[PDB]
Amino acid sequence: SSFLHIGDICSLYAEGSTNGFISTLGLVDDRCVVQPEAGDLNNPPKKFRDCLFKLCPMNRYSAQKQFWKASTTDAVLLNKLHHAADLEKKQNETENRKLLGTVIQYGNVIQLLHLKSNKYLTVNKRLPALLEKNAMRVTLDEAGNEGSWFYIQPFYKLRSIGDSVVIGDKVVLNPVNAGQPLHASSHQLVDNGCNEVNSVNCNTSWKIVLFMKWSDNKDDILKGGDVVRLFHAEQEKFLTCDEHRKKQHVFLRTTGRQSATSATSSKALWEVEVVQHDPCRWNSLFRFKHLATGHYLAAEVMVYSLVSVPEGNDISSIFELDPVPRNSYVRLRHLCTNTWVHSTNIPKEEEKPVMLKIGTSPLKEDKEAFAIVPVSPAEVRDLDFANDASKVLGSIAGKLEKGTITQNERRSVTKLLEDLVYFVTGGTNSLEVVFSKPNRERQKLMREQNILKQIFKLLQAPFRHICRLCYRVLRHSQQDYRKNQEYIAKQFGFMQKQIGYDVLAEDTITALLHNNRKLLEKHITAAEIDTFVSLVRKNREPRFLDYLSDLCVSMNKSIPVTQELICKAVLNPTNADILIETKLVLSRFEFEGVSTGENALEAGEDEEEVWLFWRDSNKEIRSKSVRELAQDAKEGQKEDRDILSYYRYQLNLFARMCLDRQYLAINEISGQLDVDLILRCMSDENLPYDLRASFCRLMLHMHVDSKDEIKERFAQTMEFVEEYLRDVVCQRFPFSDKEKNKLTFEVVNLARNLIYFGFYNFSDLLRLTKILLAILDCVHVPEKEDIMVMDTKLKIIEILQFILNVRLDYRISCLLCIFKREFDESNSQSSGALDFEHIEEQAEGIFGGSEENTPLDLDDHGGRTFLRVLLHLTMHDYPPLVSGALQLLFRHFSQRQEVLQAFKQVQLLVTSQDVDNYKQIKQDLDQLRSIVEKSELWVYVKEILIRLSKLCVQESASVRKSRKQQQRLLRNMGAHAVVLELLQIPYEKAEDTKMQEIMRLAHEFLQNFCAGNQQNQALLHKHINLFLNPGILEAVTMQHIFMNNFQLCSEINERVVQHFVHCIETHGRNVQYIKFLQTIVKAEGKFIKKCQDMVMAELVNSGEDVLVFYNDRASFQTLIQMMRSERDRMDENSPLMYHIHLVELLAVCTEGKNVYTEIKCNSLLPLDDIVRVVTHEDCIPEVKIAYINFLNHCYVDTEVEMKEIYTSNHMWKLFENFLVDICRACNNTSDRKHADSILEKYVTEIVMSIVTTFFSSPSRDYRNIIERLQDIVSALEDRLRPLVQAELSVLVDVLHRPELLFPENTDARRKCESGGFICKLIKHTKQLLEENEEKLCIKVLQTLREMMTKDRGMSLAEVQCHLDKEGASNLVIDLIMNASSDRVFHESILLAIALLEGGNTTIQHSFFCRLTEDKKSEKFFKVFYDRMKVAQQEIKATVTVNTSDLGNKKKDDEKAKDDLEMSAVITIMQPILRFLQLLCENHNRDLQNFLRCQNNKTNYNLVCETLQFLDCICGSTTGGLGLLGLYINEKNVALINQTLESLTEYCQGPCHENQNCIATHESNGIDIITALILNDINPLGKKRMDLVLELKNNASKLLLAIMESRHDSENAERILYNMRPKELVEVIKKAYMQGEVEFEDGENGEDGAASPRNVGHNIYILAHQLARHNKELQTMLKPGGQVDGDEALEFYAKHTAQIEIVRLDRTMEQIVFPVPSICEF
Ligand SMILES: O=P(O)(O)O[C@@H]1[C@H](O)[C@H](O)[C@@H](OP(=O)(O)O)[C@H](OP(=O)(O)O)[C@H]1O
Repeated sequence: SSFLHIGDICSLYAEGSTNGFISTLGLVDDRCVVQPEAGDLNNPPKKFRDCLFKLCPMNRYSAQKQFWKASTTDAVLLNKLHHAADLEKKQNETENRKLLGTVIQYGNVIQLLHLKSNKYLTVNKRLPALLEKNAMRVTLDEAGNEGSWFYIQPFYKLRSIGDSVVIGDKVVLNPVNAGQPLHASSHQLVDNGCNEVNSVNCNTSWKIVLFMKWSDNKDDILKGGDVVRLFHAEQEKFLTCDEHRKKQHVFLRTTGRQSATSATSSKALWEVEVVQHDPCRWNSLFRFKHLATGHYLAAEVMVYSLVSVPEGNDISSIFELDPVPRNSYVRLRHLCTNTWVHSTNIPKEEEKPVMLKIGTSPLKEDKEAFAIVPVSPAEVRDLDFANDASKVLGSIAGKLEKGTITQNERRSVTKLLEDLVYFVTGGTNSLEVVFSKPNRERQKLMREQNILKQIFKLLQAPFRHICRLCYRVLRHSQQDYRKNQEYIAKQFGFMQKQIGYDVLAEDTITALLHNNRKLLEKHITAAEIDTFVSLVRKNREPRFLDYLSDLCVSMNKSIPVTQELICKAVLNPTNADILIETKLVLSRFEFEGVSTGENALEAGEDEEEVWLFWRDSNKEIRSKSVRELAQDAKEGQKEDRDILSYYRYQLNLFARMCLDRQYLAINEISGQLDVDLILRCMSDENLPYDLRASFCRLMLHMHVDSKDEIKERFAQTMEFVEEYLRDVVCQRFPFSDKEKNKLTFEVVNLARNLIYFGFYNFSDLLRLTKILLAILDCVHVPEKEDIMVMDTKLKIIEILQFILNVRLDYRISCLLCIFKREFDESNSQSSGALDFEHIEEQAEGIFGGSEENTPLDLDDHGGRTFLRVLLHLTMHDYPPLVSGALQLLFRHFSQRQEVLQAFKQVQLLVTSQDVDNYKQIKQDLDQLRSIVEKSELWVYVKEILIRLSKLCVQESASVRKSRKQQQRLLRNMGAHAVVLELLQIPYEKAEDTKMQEIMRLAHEFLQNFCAGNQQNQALLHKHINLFLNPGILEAVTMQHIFMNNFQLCSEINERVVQHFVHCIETHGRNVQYIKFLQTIVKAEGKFIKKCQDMVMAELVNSGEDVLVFYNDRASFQTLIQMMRSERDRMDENSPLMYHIHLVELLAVCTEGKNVYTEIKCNSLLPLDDIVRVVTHEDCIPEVKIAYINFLNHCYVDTEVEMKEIYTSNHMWKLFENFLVDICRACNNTSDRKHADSILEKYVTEIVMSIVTTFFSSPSRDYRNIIERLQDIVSALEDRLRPLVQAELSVLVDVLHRPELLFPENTDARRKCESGGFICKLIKHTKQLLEENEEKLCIKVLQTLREMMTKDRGMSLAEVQCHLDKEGASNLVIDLIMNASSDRVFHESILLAIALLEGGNTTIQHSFFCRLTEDKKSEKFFKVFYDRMKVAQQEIKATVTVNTSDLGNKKKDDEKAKDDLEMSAVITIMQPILRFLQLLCENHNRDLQNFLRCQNNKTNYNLVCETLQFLDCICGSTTGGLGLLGLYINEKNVALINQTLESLTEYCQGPCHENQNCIATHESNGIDIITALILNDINPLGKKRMDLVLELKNNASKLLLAIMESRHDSENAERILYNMRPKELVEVIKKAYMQGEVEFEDGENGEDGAASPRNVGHNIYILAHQLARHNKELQTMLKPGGQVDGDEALEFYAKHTAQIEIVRLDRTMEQIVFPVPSICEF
């Protein structure tokens, strides 16, 4: 019949004197029970997921119960023991898998696993039970033990031992050794109707109720009870059920992350109800229970909308799935209602909301697919184990709140309070802890499952282990977790009082201090004072006092501090002596120098207390430098001495990072520095890991080659250094080097810092470097060893910091001017005009940096407004001291009550290097989003909204990459949501008003049109509108309101934009723009008419932005018939210089009326209206309303037939399109343009384009100057000459391995060779920094020179050697980064990789070989490159193809005036292009094997984009090619041919599906391909000579590759493209006659054969088409026969053509028949 098996999943129903299913009290409490009234057989229980067990085989518990005697002092023997405990724990797994399915026999020895708990049921032999006294305690242990073994032996003798166990059977589970058999009790429990199961001989029998067979393949199958989220495929939004308005509602949630599948919220899951008959285990339906609350899903009252239902039994809650597999992405439908869910966009009371509202729909959409994402059971158990907590505190906090709690409770809750600290740290902290590292997912759970709510709700009203036992948990939960932190500082109005309650509560604050910061200080104020008065009174050793001290950090701290000094000067007494003054202290230090106790013990307290707080003073002195007098440091001890000279330096010269000079100068030298820069750089900058840096050291060891009164302290210094050296003769830096290093540490910063504040411009502070070289070098130079390395580690930042500093900018200043020796003219050894007087004025500016506001005497008067010199030389080439200008800058961030700000400040506004400076400007960026948040809280003392603005624009007029850098997820939606939060209500009347500019400088999306403002939907998604109807509103901000709208929602790419240019204002808008806005503007400014005509432009412009996007799936049909009729109304205006930017914007708005309108017209007179308008114009030169009015006459003259429907006649429109086109020299004699060839030209190929349409109709300055020149001549000469030598040395590295072999001859087996591949693994790790910069780029250089060894001087074993030694796999893993970084080098980056690989495809394969392996890790990254062309593609074609298509001069030939400087611009344009191109070349040079070409089962792998892209420049070119200029344009040709060879290496495999898919997916590209060659070049010349040899050698090879096969389908699509027989025979008689008739070509040209191995490739292609068909027999007759002289020069082919195929044994598995091989003498 039907048995049980290992891996079946069932439930047990007791039937002794008590009946029931066994079950747990949760994941907190580990007790077993049977709640008898919860459920019987007929009426299954409610929460039956807690009464399922899996039959597990018998577990091996030998070496784990031995490792369970952690009696052992040895470490290596506990490691053996546990290793065993582990290996057994597993060997268990393995065997038990094997025992899966196996029929249990009675008296087999089976354990019974608790699923929801996952714990094993266990008898604990050696105990009493809790509720029954004699019975052994039965509990749920996680891992199991021998007392988890239970003979499944029979109860009633209906079956016996041996017999297989049937489903249902009643048995005695009898512990194997743990004694008495299982027995469900008769005693209920204290807190719950539930009985405690215990091990006692009793007459209890167990009914074996099977749940889910062992046939539960998972994770493989969604089977009932699985837990999954239901992602939205389109809305990239999980499905989520919460309360809004105390009301349970379901919703997709909007996430602010940058990865929609990480916005995981416990509130976002669902449990699967594969409906059955009996409650038991792809075609039936399924029900969904909201995991969190317990309710089920249903769509009730679009006909239906998903929302929550409280019991899962009614038939609404019943759904079905549509394409069962895990992680399936299904389309579901509602059963009781037959509707296919469907998402809306309507959300409520909030500002920028998230809970999106969901219905269903009788119509099967396609995009509405849900990913059946499966969730971690462990995750699962997390939520469970947390709920548990929530309720435990639910009872206890509800039970110690209105009274007392028992002693049993405390014991458990504290326990808990323990267990938590345990979970939330991912199992690290606990107690004598060791580490404490937080866990993000579980913290989050704390918040969203209202654990937190409970705790607080628990404290509220002995505590020694509650709070700040609690406050330790919290100290935890907030850690590093910003989101949570914004709680632990505020949480906290308590936790300061509670921060008193615990000597254990200081920790709270301190964690704070470190991570937490800014908001703490606030609530304390002088509260602190009580605590420190208190603490200084109560913390004697002041330890708590002290941790209060090291709590000091950040600038804002110093104040309360000093006041304390006051009370602390109050506190000064100490009853003890610290004295001598030289004498008795040096004694107290000998006395402490004895290791003594008591006395010598106590001492330490003070020292500590001092060093920390003292340093607590930052760059704060005076009151510290006052506080710091005698600068004594003989017994310097631990940097006391040091921190003291440190404050004593805060008292003298703030080193302002001089950096005096500028100009091309700098760069040359950096080159000189060479790699070491790098070396040092990477070591410190990177080699966070000591090693790497260590290396750059190997680099070093190789290298080898109040000024006075401060000095004094110094001398003391250079000694302690030299000292720190001989100690460096001390190699062992063991432990000593805590001390000594520590000491050194401050020192060095210091000393570093030292050199810095006291360097001087002569050989000397320099020679002090020499002794440094010795220092650095003499500076020599796992498990516990990491903690320790810490030191050597800081020992780096500085050693390099140090090393760097000097090394860096210090290194090399003199050489600069020193070579002052003279040039051309007459000797002059150093033996922007007066740059010294605006940098000595600018020193008056450093000087300026110094000051403060209390010097009432010097503050306003003397300094005054230097800005003028600034304003005067804003125009002048930035000086080097502009960062130092910025110095001046930084300060002002403090405030601005005074008004004088603006003046000096505006000098800063005065600048002429926005791009370069602005990138620097972002620095405030956070500070700034303040200044626009503050500057915006008082705008729509004045200089922070205006200077916050000027900042805005100088950025806003900046690089696309600039536009990109706004990245205002942190925080646009808040400079908008907040900037609006006050600026929407607030609008300024004309003419001064400012909300439209700081908002407006932002949307410069390439200065029009509607592209690159994707960010706008969400930010603009989430807002409060502007005003309407009765009444009126405030000027400026409205106008502002309309256009900005356009800019947010003008994306031509998303259908929102129609509903957008419609949502809110819509068609209705038109009406209110008939009257009453003049009234508002009248009232609105003295120049009211200015506000009312800007309203006319706004009201005219709804076409313009994303106008392609406005129309769309259905925009125009809605406004069909109303809006044009409505438009005549505003047909008349005047005085419009402004309003004629509203007739040029009412000539681009008026341009947006009739383009996309093919079939919605039934109205009149529009034409006459426009025409009269263009005639009635006055004012500015026509050129613009003749390009707005000429642009009109073309857009109107093309359509031909639709406009003639539009009116009786357009006869005034060709004497106006022929007066607008005939014209004069401006229209009289302005004489202002000099690219005529380009004008008349783009005009005449635009007039050739127009022709086509019609048929488809329906003393000192000399110093500055001679300097500039010798700089140019020198620069050219020099710069040009040296870099090659530097590239050769850069090549020196490439030796690489052998290099480590020579000199570093590395004995006892050291690792000289193979220095590349690890430096490698290294740098790959290195890009984790957002900025890789020239470091990266310089690498790039050294690789293409790795190509240099074989060229720049075996290569493929170097290509294949890196290959070998960490090769290919890395770089690949890498290039992905080139999105953000490398963007401007990733191009460079690409070229370099490709060279060293190519021609050595073998090593490459090794590459791939490796690569595929990451099948998943591999397949996603795919879609990329694709969209980088693709992306590069559609648009890229557009940009320069069409302006180029109007080509030059399209006016006949026998002041060439060919537009000047064309080549530089196309290079620029073809920058991003060029990226894409070099791409092509690489793509070609790796191809080889088929699976390679096969584009492994990637995520988005459609070669299609290439065709599109190819197709893209092709785009419009069905006939003999008329892009011409674009076709006759150069950069195009290289890009292509490479595409033809890469593409050519793809269909070269001749994949039947390859050749078949292409043309299809391009469904055009192909055809074009065909069309060019039968009009192969009209423009002859060098330019045309290359258009032929490409046009036919690439076409030849490519054509060939696509067609080297047999089917029938893949031939037709290309043929129909050509009048092929005639296009190919008169192109083979016009290329073979054009190419044949000359015969002066170069001979034996390995190189080119063009019109004949081509024209012959014609004859070859034709030859290859004759396999089947009848049409091809047709075009086939002519070579096939003929005496004709053209069929006899064609005969001159067929015989002088090979015209014969080569024999094929067949490659791969005996398959394809044949293909020709040239041999046509
Ligand atoms: O940038 P940070 O400081 O890492 O902070 C995260 C950022 O705000 C994410 O947008 C947010 O996800 P959502 O937008 O989906 O909330 C995430 O929340 P989470 O931690 O709750 O996922 C934050 O932790």
